[PDB]
Amino acid sequence: IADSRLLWDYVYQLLSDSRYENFIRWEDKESKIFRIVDPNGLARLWGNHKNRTNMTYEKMSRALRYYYKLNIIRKEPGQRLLFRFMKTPDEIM
DNA sequence: AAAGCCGGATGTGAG
DNA sequence: TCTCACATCCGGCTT
Repeated sequence: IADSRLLWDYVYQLLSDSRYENFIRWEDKESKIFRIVDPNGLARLWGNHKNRTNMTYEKMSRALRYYYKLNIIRKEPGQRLLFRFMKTPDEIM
């Protein structure tokens, strides 16, 4: 968690700690489908994790959208705040 | 309406 | 350096 520096890694570690389920949680752990339960809250954690000021979900969602073309994380269509990891942490590296 | 999601255009700071 | 990995902003589309 603390050693993490990329957004996909930080999101993955929060999804591994049950103390953060009210921010972000698995909906299908095997398929690596997760839901962002608190968009504004998760953005606050991401900004604090990067020692940054004024991090918002609008800006953080843009970073997730860059993962679309890179085949790292894809958004489940038609659903709200439902995303899917396309690669394991090893496949991304 | 108004908020959620999209990708373009550019900035930025670390490596 | 350029590249990388977002960060910042925004108009257009969608819900």
